[PDB]
Formats: sequence, structure tokens, C-alpha cells
Amino acid sequence: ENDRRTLWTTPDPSPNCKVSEEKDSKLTLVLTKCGSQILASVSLLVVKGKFANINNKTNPGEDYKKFSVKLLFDANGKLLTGSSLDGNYWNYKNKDSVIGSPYENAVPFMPNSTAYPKIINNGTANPEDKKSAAKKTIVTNVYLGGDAAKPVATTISFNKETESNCVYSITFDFAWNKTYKNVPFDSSSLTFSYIAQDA
Amino acid sequence: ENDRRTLWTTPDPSPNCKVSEEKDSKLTLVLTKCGSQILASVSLLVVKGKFANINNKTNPGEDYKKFSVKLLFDANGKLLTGSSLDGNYWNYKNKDSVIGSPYENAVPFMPNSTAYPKITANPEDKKSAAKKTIVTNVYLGGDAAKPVATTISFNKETESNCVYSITFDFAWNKTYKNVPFDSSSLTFSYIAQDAE
Amino acid sequence: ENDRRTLWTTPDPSPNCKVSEEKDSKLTLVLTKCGSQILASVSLLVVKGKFANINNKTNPGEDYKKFSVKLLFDANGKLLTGSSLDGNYWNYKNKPYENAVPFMPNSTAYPKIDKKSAAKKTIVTNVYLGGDAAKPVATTISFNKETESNCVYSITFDFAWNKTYKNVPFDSSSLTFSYIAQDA
Repeated sequence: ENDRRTLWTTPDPSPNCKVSEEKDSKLTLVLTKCGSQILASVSLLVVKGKFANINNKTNPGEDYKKFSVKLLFDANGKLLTGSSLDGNYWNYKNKDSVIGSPYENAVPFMPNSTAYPKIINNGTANPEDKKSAAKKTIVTNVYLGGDAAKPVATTISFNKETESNCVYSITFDFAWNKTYKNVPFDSSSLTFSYIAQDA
Repeated sequence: ENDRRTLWTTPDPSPNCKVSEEKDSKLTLVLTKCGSQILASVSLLVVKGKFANINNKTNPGEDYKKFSVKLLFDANGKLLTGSSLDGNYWNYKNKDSVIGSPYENAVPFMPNSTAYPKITANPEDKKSAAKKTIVTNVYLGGDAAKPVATTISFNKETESNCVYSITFDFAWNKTYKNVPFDSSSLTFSYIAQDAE
Repeated sequence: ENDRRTLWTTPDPSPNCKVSEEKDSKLTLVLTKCGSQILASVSLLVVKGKFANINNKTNPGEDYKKFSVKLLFDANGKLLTGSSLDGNYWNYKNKPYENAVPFMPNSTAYPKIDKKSAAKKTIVTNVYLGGDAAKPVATTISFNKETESNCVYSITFDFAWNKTYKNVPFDSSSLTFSYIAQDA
């Protein structure tokens, strides 16, 4: 029904995502099918490791000021091992939790291949032949502790990844230049949409 | 029929919202159920009072450079008195207006309690202030040059004895001169409560 | 089914849009009916002409630093000739006619015009050239702003920038937005 229209991490998940070390972050990600598009809400809380309490006064150097979170999917839209996200409670919605057994197909939640193809290569190619690197991307900000003063550059990228031997991918890249002092990585919620693959 | 999926202020409301004084603003808010989430559009036009013509040259102090708008809901998703918004024309859609009499239940439009709870030495147990928030900008007169910091907050409020809450907090640092508070439209989504 | 709920340019279009000269850009626009609202994604790639390789070092003037893209619709939500977008591959998902009032921006919410609202008809945001944080472009989406041809409805994408970009193709990041829909 409306349960099988949503593919999520529970709305209040247990640590389920690797940012620096195993299960160091809670990624809340909801994918809902509104017709041909996926409406998505995402937020990220890191609870231990490198990013659990950002301090770029004591750690300048860019590896403490950016990180990414990859979802990698196979042909059937199943979630692959290289993924930042743990697949245990990443499944179709069931009344505020998930379905019993793991899901066998989720292609209709995948970013559309035509709209977001995995390589783009311009030159030798006519103008009428050219494709869009940028189209594959949403560039926005999230705000740490929900504070306007603490922005984090956020690029969501569709089918950017080749890791494992994935067909589909959603990649959240976070980065900042402010030198934050004892700021937990606790993101504001972020709404976005992409064009869906057909079955 | 398909109109039971939408809960709105109507698309063209009469002044229906307190910002500084009684019915001084028109709040346009549409809530639509897309599956497990609420797709929402909001805009705010203030037509009289403190914010009808911002001038922080003549009033520099902070209280003339920020304000909030609270929607407070009970257990059944009915609107409480503490709310900034008047309940008279806030109801399920009917063909570009609203249904005749008020409805008593709208829980499925409420911000999810699990995702956005009211809230601790332990990191791995702790819950997220920020998750409950969307931080963005609206633009006065729809002008890129006139930004307004906008925080939407789910279940932040305790006023009256509300279970659910949507809070629009506006603030600015630019000292605007004779700029009406006329916001650009703002799309957002939140995860919805389920109705047992 | 949900085919008739989507009105798009197709997800990977052939050049289909005038920015400066005929068919000089690929406009990707998806409109989906989620209840009373339209959920939309838009992105623009210009492939030839004035904006195919922006350089405001060599062309500083205003006309090289902004442009708009107009969709003009009649009473039935059919696409009119004055439009920036070519009508040939602008149709319901899986292909052909438009008769598509339910995808139009609501007249009450967004009229042609105590007080009334300039802003309400507008969404003001940024897109990013090449998907690069460093290359912002001021973007205003406007509903029923246009009078060209004899349109009833209109969607207008206005892009503008002040940064002096050097050999930057106009390749926009995707942009999600919603508006209140007209009833049939």
C-alpha cells in the first residue's frame, strides 16, 4: 500500500552508518515514490569518532573538515557491501519499522540512469550529444545543531560511484571551511528529490 | 475524495495569523501526504503591525529583526489556542476551499514523534536537536538581495499542552528600510505520524 | 497509471530550449502530481551560444550574466509558441497531446494582480554551475508572472550572477521545488 511506497532507515535508527569507523553515525534517510520522482528527507548524527565532536582548532587539515556517505546498489537496487550504510534496517516501511525479511528488488527507488548516467565525457561530442555532470548533483547546506551560523556544504550525487561494481549510488558529501570548536556533527533535516528508474 | 490528502489554509487566505497583533498576517501553508512524508509549501505576508513595513534604520533593536509563528496541535492533530494561526479556515481541502464543518482528527499530517521527539551523559543513546530542524532562507519581495534566515522546527514547542508543533522562526541582520515582510514560497518535507 | 501523473521533457532530452538562440539548451523539467501540489525537478545545460561557455572577463556586461526561460500555457495547459521550451518532446510520461490544467500553477495562490503578495508567486534559491559550491547562480522560479502570447499560466526560471566566471559552461545543479496545482 503506502508502506511499499517508502524505503527508509527507521525514523529513529540505531547507529547504522560508517563515517570514520564501524557504526559511528545514525543516518536517517526516507525515500518515498511520488509518481516518477523520489521525495527524500535526510539527516546525519555522528555519535563517536573523528566527527562526533568537530574541533578544527586542534585538527586543521582537510581530512577533519569533510567526509562522504555512499549508498551503493546492485542491478536490483539491493544495498552493496562498500556502502557507508548498514543494510539490516534499510528496508520497505512497515508501520514505523521495516518489513520482516530483507527486500529482493527496489529498482523503482534508484536514481534514473538516463537522467544521471555514471560517466560523462565531453569533447569529441557535438553540442546536441553533450550530457550534464551538474544535473547529477544537488548543492545545498545543512546546519550543525540547527544553527544558521554553522553551515555545512552538502552535495548529494546520483550514480557518481563505481565502488564495488554498483549500478546505482546516492552520495552525501559534507565539507566546511569554518574552524568549528567542540561542535558535534548533528545535521538539520534536508528535503530533496530525484527522477526514479522504471522496473 | 483525493482532496482528503491535503490539509491547508486555502491557497488565498484572509488575514489568519498573529505575528505581532491579532490577524496581522496571511500565512499560506499547504500540507499534502506523499506516502510516509508530508510535502509542504509555506509563505507569509504581514499586512499590518511591527513587520508590515520593516525599517531597522528607525528601529534597530533585535525585537524588530526576528519573530516566530507557532502551530500547536493536540493528540488528534486539532489546532490549540496558543497557535499563531487561526483555525477558522484551516481544514482538509475541498475543491479549492475547505470542508464545511471543522474535522476532529489530522494525526497523519503531524510531525512523527519517533523522528522528532521532545528530548544524558551517553553519546550512543542521545537524540538530535538538529534532526527536528530545517534551516534555509526566504527572500523578501522575492528579491535575492533581501534574505531572511528561516528555521522550521518539528515538535519543539511545549506551550498549551501540545503533542505536536510546527514552528517557523524568521530572523535577519541586514538593516532593511521600508521592506514589507512578503516572503518567497518555501518547499519542505517532514516524516509523518501514523494513525494506528 | 502513474504515467499520467507525470508531465516531463523526458529524463535525457535532445536540445529542446531557446536561451539565446534556437535549440541551444537541454532543459530537464519533471512535474509530478503529489495530491494538490506539483513536485518538480529542473536543471539546464546550455550546449551552444552566448551561455555555452560563460566568460564575464571577456564579456562583463549584464546581458552575459543573466537570462530567463519561459513556459507559457493556454487555458487547457497546452504549451504556447512564445515558450523557451519546444513542445515536440514535452508530454505525459510514456508519450500524443497535452490537456493538462492539473499541472498548472493555481490561479488563486498565484494570480495575475487588504494587501496582495509580489513574493508568494516566487521561489528564490541558488543553483551551482558544474555542481560546484564555488559557482552559485541566483535562481527565481515565478508562477503566472508572464503575459506573452495570450497565456493563462506560466513558469519562469530566471538565472543571474555577479561572480565573473571564466570559461564556465552553464551546467546547473538539479533543483527541487513545489507549487500549488490548479483543479480540473
